[PDB]
Amino acid sequence: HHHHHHMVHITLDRNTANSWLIISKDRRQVRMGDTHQNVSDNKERFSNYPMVLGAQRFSSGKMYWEVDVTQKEAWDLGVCRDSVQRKGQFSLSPENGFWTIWLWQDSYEAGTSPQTTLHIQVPPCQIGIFVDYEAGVVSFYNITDHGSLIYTFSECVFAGPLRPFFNVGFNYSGGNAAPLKLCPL
Ligand SMILES: CCC(=O)N1CCC[C@@H](NS(C)(=O)=O)C1
Repeated sequence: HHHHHHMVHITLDRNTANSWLIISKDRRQVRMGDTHQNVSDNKERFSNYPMVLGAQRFSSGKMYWEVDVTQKEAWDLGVCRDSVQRKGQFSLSPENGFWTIWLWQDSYEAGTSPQTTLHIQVPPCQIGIFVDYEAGVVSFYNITDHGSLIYTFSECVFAGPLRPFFNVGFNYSGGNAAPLKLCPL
């Protein structure tokens, strides 16, 4: 792909984070803490899952960023509407305002309803995410495998401003403590 020139500098929004997340001082890394991280509750925080949004809102144009997923066993990445549900249980689907992929139990899947199996020969250590607002496209790239395409959502109905979306995943196994990191430009 030749999307790298639409690179945007993403930072995480502490106020949206699940109360167990630890966001680095530079707002570029997030990991799940061992306990509640001593913050007040608010209506923005994801309650049920270890999720957080980027601070940036996109309503036009082309945007690209990269995320490091090294040594994680589970995670979700992509974009979502600014108006997505924060409290209770929900599925990641375009009907609920999410355009995402994930790793779970040694398989990669796109967050369609129902979910779509992905075909990845080289497990990625860094993921590129491209959004074309006007075209209604969200695409995912395998930076470890020379930028190969992972998945394209097309005919997207965003229906609002978009925010970068992250889920560090649970850590019941002891094998998923590693952070998500926003990679430098
Ligand atoms: C997402 C935060 C939360 O509700 N919890 C409670 C359930 C298990 C906890 N910890 S764990 C096993 O290390 O993932 C995290």
